[PDB]
Amino acid sequence: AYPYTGSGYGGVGVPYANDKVGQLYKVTPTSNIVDTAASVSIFSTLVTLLAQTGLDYELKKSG
Amino acid sequence: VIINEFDQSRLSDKLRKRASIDLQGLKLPQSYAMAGILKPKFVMKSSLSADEKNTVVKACYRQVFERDIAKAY
Amino acid sequence: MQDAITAVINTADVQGKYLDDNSLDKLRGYFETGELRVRAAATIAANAATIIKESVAKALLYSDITRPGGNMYTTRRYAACIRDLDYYLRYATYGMLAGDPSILDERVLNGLKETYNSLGVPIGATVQAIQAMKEVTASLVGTNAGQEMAVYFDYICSGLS
Amino acid sequence: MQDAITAVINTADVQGKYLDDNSLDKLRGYFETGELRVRAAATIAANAATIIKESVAKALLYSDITRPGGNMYTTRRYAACIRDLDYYLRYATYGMLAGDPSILDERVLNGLKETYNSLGVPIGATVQAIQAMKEVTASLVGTNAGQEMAVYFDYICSGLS
Amino acid sequence: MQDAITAVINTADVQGKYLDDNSLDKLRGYFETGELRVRAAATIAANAATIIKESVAKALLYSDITRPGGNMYTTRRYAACIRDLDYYLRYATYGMLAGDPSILDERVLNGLKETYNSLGVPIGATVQAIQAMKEVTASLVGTNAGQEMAVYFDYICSGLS
Amino acid sequence: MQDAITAVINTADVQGKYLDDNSLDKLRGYFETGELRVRAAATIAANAATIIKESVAKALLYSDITRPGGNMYTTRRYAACIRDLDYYLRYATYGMLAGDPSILDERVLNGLKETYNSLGVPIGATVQAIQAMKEVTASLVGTNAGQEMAVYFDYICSGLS
Amino acid sequence: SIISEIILNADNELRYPSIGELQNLQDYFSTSESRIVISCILRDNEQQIIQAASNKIFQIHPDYIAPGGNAEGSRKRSLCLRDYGWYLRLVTYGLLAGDKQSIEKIGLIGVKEMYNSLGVPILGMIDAIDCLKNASINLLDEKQALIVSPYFDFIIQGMY
Amino acid sequence: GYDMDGSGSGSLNPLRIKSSGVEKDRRAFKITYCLPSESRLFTYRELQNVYTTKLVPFSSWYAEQQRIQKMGGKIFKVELAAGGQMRSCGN
Amino acid sequence: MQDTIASIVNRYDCTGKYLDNVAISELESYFSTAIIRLKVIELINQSSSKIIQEAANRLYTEQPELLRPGGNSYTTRRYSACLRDIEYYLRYASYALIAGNTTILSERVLDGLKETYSSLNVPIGPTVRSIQLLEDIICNEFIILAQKQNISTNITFIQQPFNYMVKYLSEKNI
Amino acid sequence: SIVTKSIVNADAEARYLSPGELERIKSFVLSGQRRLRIAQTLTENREMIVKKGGQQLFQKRTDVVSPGGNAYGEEMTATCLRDLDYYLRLVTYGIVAGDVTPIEEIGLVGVKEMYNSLGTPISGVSEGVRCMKDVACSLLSGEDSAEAGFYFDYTLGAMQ
Amino acid sequence: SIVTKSIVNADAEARYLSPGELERIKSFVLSGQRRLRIAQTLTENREMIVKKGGQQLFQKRTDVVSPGGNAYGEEMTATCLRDLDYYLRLVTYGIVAGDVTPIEEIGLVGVKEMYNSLGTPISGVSEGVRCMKDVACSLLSGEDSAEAGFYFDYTLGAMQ
Amino acid sequence: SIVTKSIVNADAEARYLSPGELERIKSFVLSGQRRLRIAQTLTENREMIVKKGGQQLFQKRTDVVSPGGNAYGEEMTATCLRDLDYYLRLVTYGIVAGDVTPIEEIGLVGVKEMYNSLGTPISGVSEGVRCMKDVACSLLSGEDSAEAGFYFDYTLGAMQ
Ligand SMILES: *[C@H](C)[C@H]1/C(=C/c2[nH]c(/C=C3N=C(/C=C4\NC(=O)C(CC)=C4C)C(C)=C\3CCC(=O)O)c(CCC(=O)O)c2C)NC(=O)[C@@H]1C
Ligand SMILES: CCC1=C(C)/C(=C/C2=NC(=C\c3[nH]c(/C=C4\NC(=O)[C@H](C)[C@H]4CC)c(C)c3CCC(=O)O)/C(CCC(=O)O)=C2C)NC1=O
Ligand SMILES: CCC1=C(C)/C(=C/C2=NC(=C\c3[nH]c(/C=C4\NC(=O)[C@H](C)[C@H]4CC)c(C)c3CCC(=O)O)/C(CCC(=O)O)=C2C)NC1=O
Ligand SMILES: CCC1=C(C)/C(=C/C2=NC(=C\c3[nH]c(/C=C4\NC(=O)[C@H](C)[C@H]4CC)c(C)c3CCC(=O)O)/C(CCC(=O)O)=C2C)NC1=O
Ligand SMILES: CCC1=C(C)/C(=C/C2=NC(=C\c3[nH]c(/C=C4\NC(=O)[C@H](C)[C@H]4CC)c(C)c3CCC(=O)O)/C(CCC(=O)O)=C2C)NC1=O
Ligand SMILES: CCC1=C(C)/C(=C/C2=NC(=C\c3[nH]c(/C=C4\NC(=O)[C@H](C)[C@H]4CC)c(C)c3CCC(=O)O)/C(CCC(=O)O)=C2C)NC1=O
Ligand SMILES: CCC1=C(C)/C(=C/C2=NC(=C\c3[nH]c(/C=C4\NC(=O)[C@H](C)[C@H]4CC)c(C)c3CCC(=O)O)/C(CCC(=O)O)=C2C)NC1=O
Ligand SMILES: CCC1=C(C)/C(=C/C2=NC(=C\c3[nH]c(/C=C4\NC(=O)[C@H](C)[C@H]4CC)c(C)c3CCC(=O)O)/C(CCC(=O)O)=C2C)NC1=O
Repeated sequence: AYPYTGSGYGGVGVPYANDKVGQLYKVTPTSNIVDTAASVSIFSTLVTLLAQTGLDYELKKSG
Repeated sequence: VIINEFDQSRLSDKLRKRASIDLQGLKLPQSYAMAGILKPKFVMKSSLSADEKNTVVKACYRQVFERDIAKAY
Repeated sequence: MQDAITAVINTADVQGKYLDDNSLDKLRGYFETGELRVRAAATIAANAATIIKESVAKALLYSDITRPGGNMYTTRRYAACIRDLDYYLRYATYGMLAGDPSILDERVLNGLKETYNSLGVPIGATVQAIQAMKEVTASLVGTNAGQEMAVYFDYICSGLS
Repeated sequence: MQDAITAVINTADVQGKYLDDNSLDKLRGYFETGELRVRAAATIAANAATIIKESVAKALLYSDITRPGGNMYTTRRYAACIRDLDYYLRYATYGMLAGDPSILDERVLNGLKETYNSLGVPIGATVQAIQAMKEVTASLVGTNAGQEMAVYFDYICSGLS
Repeated sequence: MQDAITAVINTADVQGKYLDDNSLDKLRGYFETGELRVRAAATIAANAATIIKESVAKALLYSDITRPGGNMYTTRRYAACIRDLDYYLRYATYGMLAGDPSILDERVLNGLKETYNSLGVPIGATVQAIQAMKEVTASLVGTNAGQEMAVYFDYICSGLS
Repeated sequence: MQDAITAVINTADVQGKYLDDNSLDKLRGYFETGELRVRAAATIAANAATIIKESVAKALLYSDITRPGGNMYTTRRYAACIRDLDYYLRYATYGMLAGDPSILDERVLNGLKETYNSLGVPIGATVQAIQAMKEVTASLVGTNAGQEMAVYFDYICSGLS
Repeated sequence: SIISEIILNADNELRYPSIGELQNLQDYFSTSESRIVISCILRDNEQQIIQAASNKIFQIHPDYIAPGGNAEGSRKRSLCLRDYGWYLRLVTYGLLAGDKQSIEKIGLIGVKEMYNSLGVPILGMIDAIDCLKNASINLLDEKQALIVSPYFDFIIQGMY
Repeated sequence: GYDMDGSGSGSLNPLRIKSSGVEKDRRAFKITYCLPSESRLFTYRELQNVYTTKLVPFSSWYAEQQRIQKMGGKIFKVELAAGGQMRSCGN
Repeated sequence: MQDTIASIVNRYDCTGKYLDNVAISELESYFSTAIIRLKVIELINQSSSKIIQEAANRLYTEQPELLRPGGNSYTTRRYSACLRDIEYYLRYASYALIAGNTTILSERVLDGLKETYSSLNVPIGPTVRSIQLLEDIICNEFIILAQKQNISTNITFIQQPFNYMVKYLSEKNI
Repeated sequence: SIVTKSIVNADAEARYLSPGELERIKSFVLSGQRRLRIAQTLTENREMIVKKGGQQLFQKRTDVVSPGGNAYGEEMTATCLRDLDYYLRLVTYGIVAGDVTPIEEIGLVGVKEMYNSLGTPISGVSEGVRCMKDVACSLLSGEDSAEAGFYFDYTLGAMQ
Repeated sequence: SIVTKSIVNADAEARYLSPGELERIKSFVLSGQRRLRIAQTLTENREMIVKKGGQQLFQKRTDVVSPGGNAYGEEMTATCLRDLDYYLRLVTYGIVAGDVTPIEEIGLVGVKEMYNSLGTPISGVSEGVRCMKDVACSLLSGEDSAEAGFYFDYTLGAMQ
Repeated sequence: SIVTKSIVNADAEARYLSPGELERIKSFVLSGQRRLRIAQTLTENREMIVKKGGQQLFQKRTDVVSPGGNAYGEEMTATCLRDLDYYLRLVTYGIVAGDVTPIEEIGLVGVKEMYNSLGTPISGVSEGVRCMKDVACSLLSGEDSAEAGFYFDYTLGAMQ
């Protein structure tokens, strides 16, 4: 029911990390806060407000 | 195998180009290199069996330290 | 990373000011709690083995996890499990003794949730093992230092969850 | 990786049971097909260069690819292309001889789709080249062993597509 | 990378054609402007330090940035800042003297927007520093060569923005 | 390496004995001289630049060495020269502050005579430069600490010779 | 180009292109119209160079013509003729760029692996570039043969 | 050993690229690059997986990045994972 | 790796002097012989592997015992190694002629060569012969192509690098 | 900070803090209120240290305030005393930190590259910090100004 | 030692010792007399600690002195108490050193490989050192046996 | 030297000199006589150049020859002009070499560390070499002093 990913002799044989290829720490598919708030049709007024104030800039940071 | 190997080619001599300006480059015939026992190269990948991770890691200690520091001490 | 002192110099520095009376009150707070943090770290250093043993015995063993098909099944997995409990205890002590959990942000909780959700490590069993170490550790170091270690173990549990 | 034997010890181990009659029947199946796997690997080892030459000649030459504009147009690109066909043939032989395509999951298919979609290597032509190696290889090893190699070449083609 | 010559051999190569009169007109254009680009590269090579000093003095000093709180406030960050202005001047000179900004695509603009948006380098100030280098450099090399350097500094500014 | 403390534990250890009153008298001697060693190392750390400048000015300049043909004649050789005087001063400070010249045996004097007789570095001029550093350094730290520094500089000079 | 040589070398050394290098640029820009004249002359004369070249080459080695060789029939001769056209084209590229990046990166890196894959012997390539060189030298001037001559030589050096 | 003392162009260390890393700093960047080599067809070295992902130390990321761009690599996603940002003290 | 120019300039660095009439004369001689040197490099650039196979066939007909079971060049592998080395000698000797200085030969070839061939049981005598079998070939081709473009016939600058490597690798018998 | 240095150390050794290092943290956290007294005195006497240290600097070193000098003019001299104020603030941070890590990372890492990019002689900066060391040692006790003065000595050793 | 560790530390960083580390050396050299008192007391009380700690060891753990254990016999018991004498000596070295480097390099680096090569249960060794810790804490003061007892605790953490 | 640069370059690429490379050698060896003219003139006019350049240096920059400066007095001024003589010699070596390799390796590699070890303002050295540039450009033609003056410009860019 809850198989533990193991390439060889670990257990069931599910490929490692429960994905097609046995690799981990894959590149992130997500984007910055400004980008995800800009991609959606709503939050458009926030993208304008963060554009005006310059808090666009602090949300681009990776903290 | 003889009449297979007489068919094929000269192989390609292995060139060795150095990015640095000072170093000198030297070629080797690929015939000279493939005599002996090939020296295995240990590769680490995210998805591998725990034997293959342990052999690569134990190979790292032998490379950096000149000896195994896990078996001893 | 940063301790409480470095954090004070960060705020006072990033304002451009010097040290005012508030920042000196914060440094006095840290310097009052100094000795307590030291002896707590001494005791945890002494009894780490027993903390991990008692906490694994309470939280994890004789269940589906060490039964076959659970995550703890096989020697390699058991040793990896108790190894991770050792890291949580050690970095929780670092976070206590600095007085600032930034170390837990830098060197532990980074990518750990993606790791455990990648492998299939159960989050809830991990959290309960950490809380078992919180109870046992607070029993060793006492009330005040158990509160301090309690905020850092709770910080890691909040990090995973 | 794992072969069919490792896979059997995986299932019977992960249940916690011993080896029952079914798993011994699976080990008997593999040990019956063993010698056929061996001689097939021997023949493919013998005639690798003729496999690659005839498969490139069937699938890739005299087209837009080797004409200017195509991805195989220069000598660097030609040599890289036939180099990759060498790897597909060698790892397909490993997968055949293990009886389990886990090798192709671990050491081939990993990162290669990202790599070819990064460079601009065409997937379609690659798949057609691998199927040309399947037909040539099946012509060398015969019907049964050509079915075996057929499942592993089809496995890599299913991986890239 | 590629210069104007290599780019002409790329288009004429990728058509399969030889060099016709249009491509020879493009090479004649570059070979007319060659010596001007050489002496411009000589002057900028001579006065790089003074370009960066005058451009940092125009664009960056005595503002919020070098005041505390700004991104240039410490000596570590000042030195990293002027380091980066050095790279922009050097590769802008390579791009000028090649006649083709592909070097700026390969060795500068790659990953740098991700880097600065990761660390917190302000893009605006960077762009204004590059434009200050554009004005100072154009003042050193003169009108024509200042137009050439102007298209490459504007290329970097268009890259980061 | 080893300090005076480690050397005491080495002799007492290699006899198998514990620490008797003689060894405790030696540790009391080191712990009496400790603070003097500290402030001497602090002052040398402050004024290393001026020690090397005044000692090169006394010992090496305006002679055949900096005249053409001499070993200090170019700027690369000048900078390598004063770099080596920096090593002698730094390791002499380490030897002073440990109270045991084993550091000079391990990391400076091993193979240095073979190095300078390989390269063509004059040993005599080097010794005179070190003694100039001895006089200037003794002038900065004073009488007692200048005697201590004196033992280490004389140790290196006895090593080269 | 020569420009690519200098700028990539200056990028590896992390410094600006030096004085000898920029003067060598000014000489290269000075000789500019001559190499254009050479690529025009080599552009006008090709069918003659590939015909005369090819007839010399198949006159030297008739085994490749013969059945059981790689160049029998109509299509395989056409392919060889096509290859001759390509080498002439790369030589013109190496002339106008003034270096070896076009010639090595397009036609000489992994050229052995390709010909040994195609079952084409590479000594025929060597004599092939010999006769391409000879016909091209016949159509060029006297200094001009000295200008274009080492390019074919280095292509033969790629072939060895 | 902080890589910013006594910068080159007249300093005896031959010019090398020098990072803003603090002594023993602990900041790292999660990166995604792609590498096609060039040395392989004349060297005939065994094949390796070019496209990787790793945590590069912040002090040395600068040099790793320049080096990827020098050998024609392409970089996809630079995130700062490990460290805190715009901190005047404490790395 | 200094050429003639940098050798002269380093000499006047050791002096401390400026360039006098003697320096400028020696430089003018170098810049005069350079055109001839370039033509020689074009010759070896044309006919390199022809020179190498000729010096090979001469070498092995003179010393047939290399292909005997006792000998060194006895195998395919050892043969290809030997031809590799002859390619080295021709390459670096070509570098020397354009350079006009034998410092490249010392810094990149000769230093540690006696030790390497002593370590591998490669014989010295065959090696020395191979270098002069290169020298004679390049000499002859330059005499023919010398007399075509008329030329100064003189060939001591061509003999100089090969003579240098022969003098270096040669055990001293007096 | 000393605590930070003590950690990072056993973190890279991947062990708990040793007995020794914990005794060092005890000695540090017991020496705390004396440090806060020192930085209190250097805090509330900053204008005398900057003014008087600037006077002794410009009187010892009449170069930079002479015409055609880096510190020439009222605004340039004010910027000079502004930087002496910076290093005084950083010295107070290094006193309360019990380590020169604040001094090093805020002020010293890459200082020579900055003042060489400004045209400023950095030996004049070191003479200025030495002058503020003499004034700050005139405002404190014996052992007290030994300690604080040794923090100034660290900054002098980094400038030279 | 602490001095050794600091010198090695800034030596690998190729700098002189920072202010922080020099304060650490000051605190060490002023804490000396107390340390020498502790190691004096553990020196002159060694036979009580070895004997009484051996009694509590063998009474808590009747395994190893049973027939069939490792330490069965007169000679074997004598060797067992000999090793407890060794670790007592090394604890005293670690007390005067102010660092567990003597303890680690003389006694701990590769101890498990040795006792696994001898057949000895190393958990019995750790129980023995804990017994000597109880006796040595019975012979000292509060803070005193806190310090020394924590050196014993380091040795127990190395055995386990 | 360009010839040496060409060699080392194809030597690290492990190939024979390319077609492109040879042409650079031709341009260099044909430009030889011109270079030797230039360095002949700056050689035989060196005494005049050192004097006049030093006069313009000390007259433009009265700092260093003032009391308090580096070059105050007879002996010091003589040493100052001695160095201007050095850089004149090195510039002539870089003219005949066709490359700034001699100038760089004799005179520029590690110059800032030497003059920082002497107390010497290196901006005054760069002003001195600029003064010699003006005099040496007064002694030559248009294109001639373009060439030589640009070698002086290299030395000024290394000092700044
Ligand atoms: C040939 C049938 C097709 C083709 C191929 C092609 N490949 C490349 C470049 C690379 N290919 C790889 C492949 C692998 N790496 C692995 O580890 C494995 C599993 C063992 C495989 C299959 C890699 C790493 C590279 C790049 C660097 C390198 O090879 O060392 C190219 C090069 C493209 C370019 O512009 O560089 C080509 C052209 N091309 C076709 O058109 C065919 C369909
Ligand atoms: C301090 C810094 C740090 C931490 C904390 C850390 C955790 C960590 N835990 C891991 C695996 C694991 N972690 C666990 C943990 C658990 N299983 C259970 O059932 C319990 C509930 C739970 C622990 C409380 C297990 C079983 C694995 C092994 C998964 C596998 O690879 O098979 C792995 C993968 C590597 C490996 O062990 O094989 C890492 C990297 N890594 C670090 O660098
Ligand atoms: C917290 C660490 C830190 C420091 C120290 C720092 C210094 C600093 N000094 C500057 C300028 C300067 N600093 C000086 C200093 C001096 N002139 C002399 O002759 C004397 C030797 C010396 C004074 C003692 C001068 C003259 C300038 C301006 C020079 C100019 O603009 O032309 C500038 C330029 C812009 C600005 O000040 O806003 C910075 C950023 N920045 C930092 O973040
Ligand atoms: C060759 C192409 C290339 C570039 C350009 C490049 C830039 C680069 N800039 C960096 C940092 C930086 N760059 C800046 C730059 C600035 N700050 C400002 O306010 C100004 C607008 C600007 C200067 C004009 C600063 C402050 C940092 C460090 C920020 C921090 O670490 O907190 C780093 C981080 C680590 C390191 O430097 O070693 C890289 C890699 N890398 C490359 O490979
Ligand atoms: C732009 C650089 C470049 C070159 C040069 C190139 C050559 C090239 N030559 C080919 C075949 C060939 N090339 C030859 C050439 C010759 N036969 C002889 O005997 C003569 C010595 C010689 C002609 C002078 C022949 C016979 C074939 C076909 C052989 C066969 O298919 O059996 C093929 C096979 C498929 C195809 O042509 O479409 C390529 C790709 N490709 C490139 O990208
Ligand atoms: C077992 C390991 C091994 C083999 C097999 C081998 C072959 C070999 N054959 C050679 C030459 C040769 N090989 C032949 C062979 C032939 N000529 C014909 O017409 C026939 C068709 C054909 C033989 C069936 C000839 C004529 C030469 C001499 C070429 C020359 O140097 O003049 C040479 C060059 C050395 C010499 O003989 O002078 C080697 C090294 N070497 C080895 O170490
Ligand atoms: C200074 C660091 C250091 C240590 C510690 C050390 C130990 C050491 N212990 C030994 C044996 C031994 N040590 C023990 C110890 C024990 N038996 C038990 O059951 C208990 C758990 C434990 C006592 C607390 C025993 C029984 C032997 C002998 C076993 C045998 O010979 O069969 C020996 C074998 C020969 C000899 O003693 O001379 C060494 C060298 N050597 C060193 O250099
Ligand atoms: C070939 C490469 C090379 C150079 C350049 C070189 C320079 C050099 N300059 C020196 C001194 C000096 N150099 C100067 C130079 C100047 N003073 C100023 O104010 C002006 C800016 C400048 C003159 C333009 C002065 C004043 C001294 C002596 C300073 C002193 O001794 O106090 C010394 C000290 C001992 C001696 O000269 O014999 C050397 C070795 N050595 C070399 O091997």
